[PDB]
Amino acid sequence: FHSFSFYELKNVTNNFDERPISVGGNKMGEGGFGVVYKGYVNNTTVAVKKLLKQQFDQEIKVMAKCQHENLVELLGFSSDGDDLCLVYVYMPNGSLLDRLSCLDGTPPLSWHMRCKIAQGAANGINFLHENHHIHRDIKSANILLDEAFTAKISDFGLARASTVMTSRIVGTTAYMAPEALRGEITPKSDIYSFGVVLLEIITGLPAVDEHREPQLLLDIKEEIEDEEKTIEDYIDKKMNDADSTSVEAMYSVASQCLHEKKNKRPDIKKVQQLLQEMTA
Repeated sequence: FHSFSFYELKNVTNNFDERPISVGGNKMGEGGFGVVYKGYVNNTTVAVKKLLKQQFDQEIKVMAKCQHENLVELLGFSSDGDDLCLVYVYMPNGSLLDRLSCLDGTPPLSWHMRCKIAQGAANGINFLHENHHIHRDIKSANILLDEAFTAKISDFGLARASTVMTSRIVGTTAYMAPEALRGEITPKSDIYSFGVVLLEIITGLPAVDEHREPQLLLDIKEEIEDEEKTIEDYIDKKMNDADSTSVEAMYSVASQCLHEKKNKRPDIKKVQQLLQEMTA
């Protein structure tokens, strides 16, 4: 890794220019954790995530021995200055969540591209588990896309090494498995979360929408099993290259990932296979 000076990162981001890139600024994203500014360091654009001290330490401890094509890469950090910073490789295309909703006018993702993104994300989760790590916050917004739209799992601040139980329940409600919501800590929960992500990919719909029926995306699975609604009713209409065969196949994996009984769910390796056999 590599340490950085605070100002160093301040000057690189045009002095923490919180104005969006489309208007001429250096601001890429916000919410929670903090703002992520586009930096220019030696022609090497980076992602300056400015900020809790335990999570700043975890991300760096995890990024330490988990290097893979489908995981964001940690370049450096800044421990000096006021707010703590983290430097990752720059992810041009943002999050899968923002691309599924065509934020700022970006073109809808083709079905073909979505299949590769699902594959890439699964290979990422797989790597994390083979290394006995549990993400705990697998979701659409935590899947970033690079120039070639390669999926990269991000945000390891809540990540854990490894079934145990915790008193401090964390994650995102709309993506959380039953046992996870009760405080259980297990890789089986990442699979469930990924299942919700596969539904986002298929339908282009956000995990939760108050003005909607159902309000939680995960429940459309019951509407489909109760044959009161079909998968075709939910397929994202902002595509024209999605063959019914592989769409149903991805839905099959998604349905399996969303099984209420954590022991009834397939493991990541199985998820990898099915997704692979889906495009084969």
